[PDB]
Amino acid sequence: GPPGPPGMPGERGAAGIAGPKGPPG
Amino acid sequence: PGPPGPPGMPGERGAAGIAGPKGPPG
Amino acid sequence: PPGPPGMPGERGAAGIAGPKGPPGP
Amino acid sequence: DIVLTQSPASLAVSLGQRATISCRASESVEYFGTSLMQWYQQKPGQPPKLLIYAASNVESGVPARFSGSGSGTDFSLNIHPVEEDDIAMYFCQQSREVPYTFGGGSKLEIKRADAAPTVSIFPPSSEQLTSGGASVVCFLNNFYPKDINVKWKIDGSERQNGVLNSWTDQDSKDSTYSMSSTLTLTKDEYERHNSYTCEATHKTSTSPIVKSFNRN
Amino acid sequence: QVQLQQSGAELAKPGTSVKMSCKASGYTFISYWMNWVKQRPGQGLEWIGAINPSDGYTEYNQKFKDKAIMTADRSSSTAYMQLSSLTSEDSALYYCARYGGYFDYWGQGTTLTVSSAKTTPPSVYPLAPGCGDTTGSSVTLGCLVKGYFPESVTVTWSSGSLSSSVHTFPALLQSGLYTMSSSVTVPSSTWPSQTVTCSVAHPASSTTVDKKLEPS
Repeated sequence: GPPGPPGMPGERGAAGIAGPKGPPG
Repeated sequence: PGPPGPPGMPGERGAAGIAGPKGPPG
Repeated sequence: PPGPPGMPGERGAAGIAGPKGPPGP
Repeated sequence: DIVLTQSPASLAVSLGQRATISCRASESVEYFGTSLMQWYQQKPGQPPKLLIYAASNVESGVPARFSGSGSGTDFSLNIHPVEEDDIAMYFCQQSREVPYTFGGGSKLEIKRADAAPTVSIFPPSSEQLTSGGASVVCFLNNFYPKDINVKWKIDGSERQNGVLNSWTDQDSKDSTYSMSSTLTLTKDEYERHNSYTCEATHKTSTSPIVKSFNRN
Repeated sequence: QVQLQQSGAELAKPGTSVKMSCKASGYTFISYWMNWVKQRPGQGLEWIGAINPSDGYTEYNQKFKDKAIMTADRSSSTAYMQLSSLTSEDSALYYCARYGGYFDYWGQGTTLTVSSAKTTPPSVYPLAPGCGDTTGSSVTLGCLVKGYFPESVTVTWSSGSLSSSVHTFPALLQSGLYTMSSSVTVPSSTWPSQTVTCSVAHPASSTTVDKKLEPS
């Protein structure tokens, strides 16, 4: 028989680290 | 039977990290 | 018949790093 | 950075009782809907272990005995009921502002019944003397509570320094505290004098505990 | 399972460089930002920086920007960290830890010690009870490890025969060299008819020393 279908899409990756504090007014 | 199908496409890239909180006072 | 489905795709890259905050008042 | 501040420093509770620790933040750490504080456990010789993330939620595989609540700038960690496994340092940290910052720590010790400590005194070994140093160890084992003061006395007369002391800490099995205390002389100095004694003041004994050994 | 195999411990002369490893396994390497933390014993946890490995991009705490240089190899599924111009303060214990909103998985930590002080095997000195002494149901023995560097040292009694009734006191720093001690308690009947020996391993200096405890 022919080969199977392609596998499902990969999981989404981890969220990035948070940024640093905003400069002064 | 036949061999298995190929590997699936790679996944969505992770969400962007949050912005930092408000700065010191003007 | 057909072979089984291939493994799931590779996981997404870690998200981009967080940006600087808003300015204060 | 953001400054997190933990209270209390160290705390003692009896197994089955409730233990509460509070983390307080210089600026509140809430992004939109929800706060971003996590609680970590760390045991001697080991990396930290995650317990709580986002204050309310509990990491999969952590017993229910660990409930953590907070909101806003002020958070707390609670354990009910305390167990022998749970002797540790506990840390709070936030994932809200880089650079990410951790608490200062809070030691968790078990409360148990006061126990007197067995004491043992040792002369310096002959081997060491050949080397030309002489030191006098005194061991103090299986006591509670922690607070204890050791006092060294040569020929009836006190010596304050040259002394080093080391403590053990409560353990998954032993809840008592043991203490070593070396007193380190030079050979010649050791030789001149004769009688040596370590003295021990502890809750359990009104009268200070003593072991002495006459040279020869 | 997810695992963070950290590299071996390290000693370096101040002003030299040092490179460290953290082989990651059990999850997609790319998908999670990897971080580095610094722990100095008896002080809190200090965030050094983090590196996303999918691109090599990096973000440092202000403090460590000149010191710390984070790297990653996608083939190796390994993260690296490099510390340069080492200065004692740098001497400490360094964890690599994975981040997915929080530091869920940690390595075991590489341990750095920075000093001029050169590697020294330990003098081991037995602690047989006092020449003049009163026996009880229990007899406490010990032996004293002195003048060794660098720090990792371990003691096993009667060839590992006794785990319980054994007290190991943490090392101290005495005139730029380390010093530790160990206590063991058997019954009065047992010693000295039986043999009690402390074996002391200081794998740093490629040296083990075995001491049979004798009475007088």
